Amino acid sequence: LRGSRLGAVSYETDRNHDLAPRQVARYRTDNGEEFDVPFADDAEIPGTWLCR
Amino acid sequence: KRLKVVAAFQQSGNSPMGMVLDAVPVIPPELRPMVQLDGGRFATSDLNDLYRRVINRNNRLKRLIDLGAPEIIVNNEKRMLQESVDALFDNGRRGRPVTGPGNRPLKSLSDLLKGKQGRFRQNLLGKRVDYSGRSVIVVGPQLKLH
Amino acid sequence: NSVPGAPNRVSFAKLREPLEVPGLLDVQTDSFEWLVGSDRWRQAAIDRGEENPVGGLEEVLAELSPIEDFSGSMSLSFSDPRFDEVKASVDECKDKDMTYAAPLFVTAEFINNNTGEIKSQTVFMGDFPMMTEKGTFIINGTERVVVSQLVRSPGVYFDETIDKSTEKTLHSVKVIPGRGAWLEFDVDKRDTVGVRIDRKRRQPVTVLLKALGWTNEQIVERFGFSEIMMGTLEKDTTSGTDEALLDIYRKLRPGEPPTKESAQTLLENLFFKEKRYDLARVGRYKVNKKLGLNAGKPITSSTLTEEDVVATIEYLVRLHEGQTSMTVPGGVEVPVEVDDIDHFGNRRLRTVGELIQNQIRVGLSRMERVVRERMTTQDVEAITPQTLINIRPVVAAIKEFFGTSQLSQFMDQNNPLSGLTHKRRLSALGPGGLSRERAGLEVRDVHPSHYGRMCPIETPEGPNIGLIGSLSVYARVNPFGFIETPYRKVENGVVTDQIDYLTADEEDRHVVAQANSPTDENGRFTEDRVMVRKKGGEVEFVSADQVDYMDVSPRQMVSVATAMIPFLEHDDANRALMGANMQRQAVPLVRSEAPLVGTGMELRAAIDAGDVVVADKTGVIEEVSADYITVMADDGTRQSYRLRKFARSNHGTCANQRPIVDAGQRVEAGQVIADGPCTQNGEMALGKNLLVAIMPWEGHNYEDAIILSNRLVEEDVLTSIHIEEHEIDARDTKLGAEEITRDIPNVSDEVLADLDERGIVRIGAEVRDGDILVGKVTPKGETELTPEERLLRAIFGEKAREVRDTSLKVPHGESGKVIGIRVFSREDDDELPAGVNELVRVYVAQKRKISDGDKLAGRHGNKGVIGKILPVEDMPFLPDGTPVDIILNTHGVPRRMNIGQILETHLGWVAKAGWNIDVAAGVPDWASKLPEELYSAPADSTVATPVFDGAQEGELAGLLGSTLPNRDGEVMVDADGKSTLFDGRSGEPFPYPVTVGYMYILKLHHLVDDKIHARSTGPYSMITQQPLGGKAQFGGQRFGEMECWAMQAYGAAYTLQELLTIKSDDTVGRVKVYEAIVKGENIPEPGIPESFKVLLKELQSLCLNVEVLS
Amino acid sequence: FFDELRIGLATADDIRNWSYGEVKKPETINYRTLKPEKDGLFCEKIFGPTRDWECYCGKYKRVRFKGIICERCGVEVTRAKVRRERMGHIELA
Amino acid sequence: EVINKLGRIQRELLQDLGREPTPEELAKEMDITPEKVLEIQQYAREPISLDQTIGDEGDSQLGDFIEDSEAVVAVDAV
Ligand SMILES: [Zn+2]
Repeated sequence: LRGSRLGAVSYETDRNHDLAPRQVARYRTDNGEEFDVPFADDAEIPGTWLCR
Repeated sequence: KRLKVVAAFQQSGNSPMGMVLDAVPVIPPELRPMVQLDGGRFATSDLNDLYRRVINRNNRLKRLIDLGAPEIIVNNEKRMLQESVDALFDNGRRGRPVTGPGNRPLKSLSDLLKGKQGRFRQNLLGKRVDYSGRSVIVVGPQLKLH
Repeated sequence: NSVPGAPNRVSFAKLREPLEVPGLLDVQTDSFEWLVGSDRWRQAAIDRGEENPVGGLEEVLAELSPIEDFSGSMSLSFSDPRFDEVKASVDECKDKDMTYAAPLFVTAEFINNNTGEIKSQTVFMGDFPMMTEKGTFIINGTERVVVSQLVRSPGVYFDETIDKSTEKTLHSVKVIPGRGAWLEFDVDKRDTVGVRIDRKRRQPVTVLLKALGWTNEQIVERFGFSEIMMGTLEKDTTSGTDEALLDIYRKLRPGEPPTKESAQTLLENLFFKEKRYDLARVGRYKVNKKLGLNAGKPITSSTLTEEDVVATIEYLVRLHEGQTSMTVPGGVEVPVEVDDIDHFGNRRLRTVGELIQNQIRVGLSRMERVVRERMTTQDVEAITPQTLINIRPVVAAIKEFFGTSQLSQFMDQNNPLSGLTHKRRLSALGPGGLSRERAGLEVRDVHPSHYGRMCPIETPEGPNIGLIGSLSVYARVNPFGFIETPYRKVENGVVTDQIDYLTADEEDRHVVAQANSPTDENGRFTEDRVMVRKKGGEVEFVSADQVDYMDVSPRQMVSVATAMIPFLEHDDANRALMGANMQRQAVPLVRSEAPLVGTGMELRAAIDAGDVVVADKTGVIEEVSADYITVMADDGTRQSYRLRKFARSNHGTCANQRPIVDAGQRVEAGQVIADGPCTQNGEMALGKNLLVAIMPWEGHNYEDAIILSNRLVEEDVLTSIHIEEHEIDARDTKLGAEEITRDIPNVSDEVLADLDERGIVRIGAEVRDGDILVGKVTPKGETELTPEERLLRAIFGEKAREVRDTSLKVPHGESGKVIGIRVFSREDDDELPAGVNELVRVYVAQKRKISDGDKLAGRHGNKGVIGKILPVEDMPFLPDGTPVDIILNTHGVPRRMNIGQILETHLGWVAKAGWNIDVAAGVPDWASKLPEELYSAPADSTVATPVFDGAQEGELAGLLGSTLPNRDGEVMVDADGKSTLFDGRSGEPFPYPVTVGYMYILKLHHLVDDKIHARSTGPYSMITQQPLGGKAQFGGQRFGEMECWAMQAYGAAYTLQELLTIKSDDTVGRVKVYEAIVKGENIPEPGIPESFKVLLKELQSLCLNVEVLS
Repeated sequence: FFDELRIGLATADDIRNWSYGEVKKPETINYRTLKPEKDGLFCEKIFGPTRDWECYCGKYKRVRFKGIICERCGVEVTRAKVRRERMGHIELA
Repeated sequence: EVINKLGRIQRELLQDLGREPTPEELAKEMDITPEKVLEIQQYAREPISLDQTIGDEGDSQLGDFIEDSEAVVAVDAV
């Protein structure tokens, strides 16, 4: 038998010396906890976010 | 005998909050894979069903409290939630086990590491290895000892 | 006289056979014909004196009818099943992948009491599989066999136990029905009596006895003689004829409301009414003879009565009392004894017919269950048998039995002997029987009752030893399912010509003499005392006049395979078992030769096997060809026999048949006209007879290894043909349909040079491993090519097609020539699976020669792998120049206790070179017992040595001394069976003479080709991320805990870590190590195996705070 | 480096710290597209993408977006192997 | 609801004709194409569990013999 994980796997080399700029936005929840989310420089940051 | 447990809980670095669960963790999906066999036949694991049982009831209770139903139905919902969590952790430890299609108890989180199979007995202390082979042997008298 | 055209094989037999070997496939055909109520079966049953015999189907239909609606207003009945004709022939079913079956028709009748109008007509019941002429079934094209299952016979069996605390003996009785709830009566740990029903709470017998209507006075009157029964009665305190029923209700089934009527009905609801409890007509018979009840008259009611319970209680009481016999008013006197569980007076075999009957009964029970609702759902005017009868459940059950039951197994088709022994197998396993995990050591032990019924030698050597047996040669099955065996009646001390078939219990009543005992021409015993077996299964000397029966032949106790081992007496049973098992693994060779020294069974074994073709009518051959044979019978009819050529058996062997007749030859009915795979002139030929010298040779035959001459490779002496089947299916996917096309992406134009115009490999082309057999492509979907791949595409003039290559290819290590292709297409109305558009099957045939590592074996349990194949000029050779073919080591014979191979070698040498005993001054002393025809023989003269009536040692020595010379008029082997050999390498003669002769060896199916496998890297399991196992597609070897212990003992810390992390489940480490090896860099150290990460995640998910501290 | 292994007792805070997102629905995958359903089991927003360096909405499909969390569906551009390392939690009423 | 209706019609037709129906018959009865009938049948297909035993023995499990089609073949990756 053979199957699939409903996905795909590749082998492109991972790099960290050249990465996109991140403008992290921090969201505060009603319960008082705060969570940070890194978004690209394109902005369009949503006013509300579903946290962890 | 009671002092044994009391001292175990005394200055042991852990609080007694652990025996009451305010939330339960979910195992990563790839450890409970949903895969499509060759020919379109899907395959899953029982852990998914046992998890859904916990979610569904947990949702229904949230409705019953929202609707302000009398305490009988809310109490029944809480009891079923308790039973569902118990089945998720150790299916069959209390009452009859929950069974899936056919007739077989659903494997729980405790059943995949306690029984004859499971990590502690199986998939540990032995496994298959690459760069290996096997074949029939015959006598060679022209060889040296090495 | 045996077979019309049997070859003349002189026999050393000294005892004349009073009875011939019966048909070896009868155990299947007779049972199946009983099931379907064949006319010849009915005639045979009438010949025995049966009043109105009834078949299995008729019996089940009669027990089902009449179905009623619990109101008495209407009834449904079934009767007279019938079969019209078979849908298709055997070969057509086999090649079209369809079941060999016939339609079943039964006449149904419907009655309405309120009006009297009755409607009767034939109803279709379904396609029922039919037994072929050879005792097999064809299911979905494949050939299956159903084995008989040994089971505890229903009845009452008494047992004795000892309480250890008091060390006191006590007795109990258990009753087991065909269907129902079990019950037992028991004696307590100290002078008390108890009873249990349906495993429920233990209760005294007095309560049950009172609940059945026996008042205190009646109980005292009947059981006043006993001591413990009266003691318990005084100890007992329950009272009342009806109140006892409530007591039983609360003891067995407490809690539920004990209404008086419910308790009154419950006791008879599952014991005394056939609706829920039944002995299946065999338990009834067993109880009738055990207790002597209803002697001489059958009982239509197979269920329990009230008389039998009290009879069993009386039997148990008298057994506990120490009585030797007991009697019941109205019956007959019977002895009082304990019953042993393993005695064939208690075990019975249910054949294929009874298993199919049980499955049909379950299906019909489901059918009537549905009909019960359908009665109420319908109304009087619209209800009719066609609408009222639903055949789906019975058809489904029948389809389930053959395709799922453990008893129904793939036929073993290595050679005719293997298939013949498969059909005669006796299995203790299967549903309703024992289990390998629950099988104790006691049930596997040999028992005296097996003599003449189940062979003690032939049994698997694996964990299934003793659980799987083999039916004896002369054994036959009684209608009740008990194995009978024939014995010669002895009257007034002289053996009679009358033969009686006796069961084990019937045999125990008498003392049986052995056929080997000597008798005069008039049948009177010549000796004063006779060797006999007694009731207890013990051997003794008994007076001549005290014997009642004598064995039919010395072969009575052995099976078909065990009877094919010559000199069986000189081989220990342990090695005889090995020889019998290995005779069933011989592969069919390209050319077959019958054994030079045989036993005489090989003839009847082959003809009954079913792989040979025998003429059905006396006549003259019209024309002969490699494909078909035409016979012109005397009466004016013409017969045509079609021979299957190069057909593939279930185990991948060749099934080629060839004619042995020529045009213008007159043949007789039953004469063999075409040989099967492992036969020569109608005689079973599993191997080859070759020249063997017994000596150690330079250590190349060390530890059971074998040395072969290169001649056996040059002349294809041990060459075989193996045919493999490869299958590929084209079935549509969500992204589009996959199709078989000649053109496929990213392949050279030379790869598809051997593919037909429609993309299938051409017949006759040689194919290696990895070669394309069937080109196929599948839709791929999104491309998302990496930029480097797009650039490379731009460099060349190629573009990415939307299809993946998934063509069929030859597995690794496989090769040969394509000999056949079969194609099924949905476009041509073929019975393809759901979603499958096309199916292609390709057959590849390869000719395998004998090579190093192949396994050879004799008939005496002597086996070994070929370690060296020497050139002809290197082998030791006889003084006349003949080189020996095989060399066997001396050291292996003496300890293994299989000296029969030495006798076989001597007699084979005697047979190859003819012999002539001088009779100048009368017959020599050692030749007094030899028959006349054995006083001379030419070269290559085949001889027969019956298994227990074969050649004696003195005769063999004399024949060795009286062998004919060679062409040069000089003897090569002296009277000791030895000869002076010359060394092929140095040329000097060996200092001492060596034993030389001819031995028969078999080529086993443990060839190297299908066992060697290796793996550097390959597929990985998706769940456990470890290399997957199996022989196919680069499986990996397992490193168990014992190997880990050995590594730890060596102190090899690094090798163990490498084996457990790098090579098994270190996902990153595997690729990194492969990269390092290919590039030629230092191996990186391993990380964390996936197993430990999964363990940590499981622990965390189980609410455990497992953490790692540095 | 490994020195010792400790097995404590897990509280609600520990489970919430391990959790990457709460499971709200019993959904596993779409019956028609077979993609994982959001906010439920197999959710890619919580347990990670099913395809290496891709995104559920497909906007991001290159390694350069490594570490970026899509603002349209909330998936993080990371290798699909991470789906066997990410854990969720269920809040009980 | 569509699946339930298809099942009920299939049971009715099977009971009326006794033998199994055909995709053409279902298409004719339900006023949908046979391919749509096959699609509904596929949508009604329930999955199985990897935890089921396999190999005619109780030790092995079904998931033991499933290849990882997405595994990173080393020779390519290098
Ligand atoms: Zn997105």
